[PDB]
Amino acid sequence: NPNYSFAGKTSSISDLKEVPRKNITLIRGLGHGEVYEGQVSPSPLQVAVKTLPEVCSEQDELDFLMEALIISKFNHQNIVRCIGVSLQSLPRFILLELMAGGDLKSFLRETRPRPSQPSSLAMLDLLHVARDIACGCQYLEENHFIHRDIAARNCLLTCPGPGRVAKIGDFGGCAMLPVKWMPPEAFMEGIFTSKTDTWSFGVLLWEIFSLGYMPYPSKSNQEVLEFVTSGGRMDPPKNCPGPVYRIMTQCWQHQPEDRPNFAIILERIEYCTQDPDVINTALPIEYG
Ligand SMILES: COc1cc(Nc2nccc(N3CCC[C@H](C(=O)NCc4ccc(C)cc4)C3)n2)cc(OC)c1OC
Repeated sequence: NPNYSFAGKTSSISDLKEVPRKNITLIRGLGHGEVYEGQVSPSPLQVAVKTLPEVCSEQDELDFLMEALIISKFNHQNIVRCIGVSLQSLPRFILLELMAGGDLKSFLRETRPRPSQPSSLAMLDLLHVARDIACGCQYLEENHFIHRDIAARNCLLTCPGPGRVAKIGDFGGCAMLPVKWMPPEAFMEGIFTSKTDTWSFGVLLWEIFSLGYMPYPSKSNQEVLEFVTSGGRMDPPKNCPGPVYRIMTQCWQHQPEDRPNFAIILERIEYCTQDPDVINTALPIEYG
């Protein structure tokens, strides 16, 4: 039993809300540690169920428990909820707010304006997603928590249709490191502040406004590392309003001190949202 500290409050395995296994029913797979759609029981609660493999390392067990502690203490509308856990039966479960819209990256790619559906997305949809995540990030920042992998793949959506809400819903010899989302100083002193998350948010913004493209498309991890360290920056996504691209380039200031905090990022997203020239910009139609 390790303890976890968040907002000056310490919690352990015993503070987690244990849900009796018999109350939990798995309905279908979602992805993969595998994830299921589930329900907890007239009016059951539908949830997502993250499982721990029964045959796993000791470190796997510890990582799984620590994750549950961390997520359970987050309390914000743009961060996916932990409903409870079921650790006293095998395989062990973590129960999460079901995000029926899936991940943001897949969504953007699938919902690109095409000849089949030319009005599938608008600029305002993108700015609302951007605002939603910025709001989750500001909460993390205010509570002195650094995420380290603010990326489209780690954002989830409440529902596929309109009225969708984006939320931070996943965490991230270094071939696994999210290099394309990391600021120059991450590789230097390896130290993290919330200005790390500011940088990654700029990359997320590029991901959002490019409609789900991989950052630095023709560049590998090491190429990106050297590019970014030498001052290299991405071009604007296709049809990207200038005001939106300026948010990205401010997030990507080499000096962390010169980067905006999330309060400032939100203000600038809001000014963009109020600009008719920005929100009336047509998104590019991908040829289908
Ligand atoms: C529509 O189908 C999907 C639903 C979902 N919905 C969903 N809803 C809740 C959770 C969830 N997953 C899958 C991705 C990872 C996620 C997870 O383990 N989150 C842990 C976590 C980490 C940090 C924070 C702040 C919260 C939760 C669990 N997935 C996701 C999908 O792709 C990943 C889907 O496409 C197959």
